[PDB]
Amino acid sequence: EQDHAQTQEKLRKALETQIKELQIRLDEAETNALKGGKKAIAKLEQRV
Amino acid sequence: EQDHAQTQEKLRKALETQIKELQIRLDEAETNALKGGKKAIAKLEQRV
Repeated sequence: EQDHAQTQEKLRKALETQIKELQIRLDEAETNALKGGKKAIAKLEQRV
Repeated sequence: EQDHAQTQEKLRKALETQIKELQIRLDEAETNALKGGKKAIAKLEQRV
């Protein structure tokens, strides 16, 4: 059971690196998708 | 060692849920900025 605990110990640190990486990749997108649309909507405001 | 692991098996089920709600936001980035959303960009395209 210790060996089953061992991989279950290792996967926890192997899964905590997901919540550190997916969070910062999310935060990069939501600023980028906002600034992506805001620049996209402004030109079509500017040309019209 | 069993029940202490049984508490830790609850935390693994806790985080794999928490992965998916942060994973579903990666789908949300396709139209995330809804207060300036995609359709409002699309309607301004039909104007010009």
